[PDB]
Amino acid sequence: GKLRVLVADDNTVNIEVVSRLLKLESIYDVTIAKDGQEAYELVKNAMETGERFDVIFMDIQMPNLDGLQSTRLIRALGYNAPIVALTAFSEESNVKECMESGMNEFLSKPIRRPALKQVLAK
Amino acid sequence: PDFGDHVDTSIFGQILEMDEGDDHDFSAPLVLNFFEQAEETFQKMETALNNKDLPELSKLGHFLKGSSATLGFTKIRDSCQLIQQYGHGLNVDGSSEPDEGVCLKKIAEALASARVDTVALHKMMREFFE
Ligand code: BEF
Ligand SMILES: [Mg+2]
Repeated sequence: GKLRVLVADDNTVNIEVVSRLLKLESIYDVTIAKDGQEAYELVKNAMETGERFDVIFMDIQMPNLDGLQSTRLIRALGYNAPIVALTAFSEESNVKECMESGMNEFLSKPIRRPALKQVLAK
Repeated sequence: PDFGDHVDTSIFGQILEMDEGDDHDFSAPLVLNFFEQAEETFQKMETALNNKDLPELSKLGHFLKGSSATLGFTKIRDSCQLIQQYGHGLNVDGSSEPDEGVCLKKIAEALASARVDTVALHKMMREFFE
């Protein structure tokens, strides 16, 4: 009934926009990661405490550990739920390395309610 | 207000639709945060130019591209796209620039555009939001 969502981005502007769009979609249990190392730690903790994140939103470029590497580590942990890339496309096949890293779906900034909803439906 | 070529109204309008009211409850803090972020980012870019760290500059360019893109600040976004590419040692046409100096220089030129367009947009916004 209630979704538990993780949003990982280093940019607070994008965080607040995504958080609003999620709140509009009646999703309140939203945890924030500022980089990919935090994201890994939060998923690890979530599996350790038995609280599964139902979806993760993962920015590609972040300090300490980027989104591609964080995702690979997350899959390595055995987290098997969807991961959605938050991207600022400078290329088209950037998705291939993303999918190779373990990401499932793709949102390009600017992120809006129509596209987020389509992702959540599936 | 009249923003000009500084704002894509369609994209920025979608941000205003995320307000619960006409009081700009969401929009005004968000755009205020962006300007704090923009100034800090510009300062980190200057350090990186000083340290001549093209990779760091590429990440900083991309960082601010996403926030400027979400708010519809096209001029800042495009300058940020240029800083991202030149930081990868890439020209506009996609060729590699072996000359680090040229990359450094052109990043500075794009950063100058961004600082000017940021000041211009800061006024337009400070008015409109009041
Ligand atoms: F920093 Be992310 F790839 F927008
Ligand atoms: Mg980022």
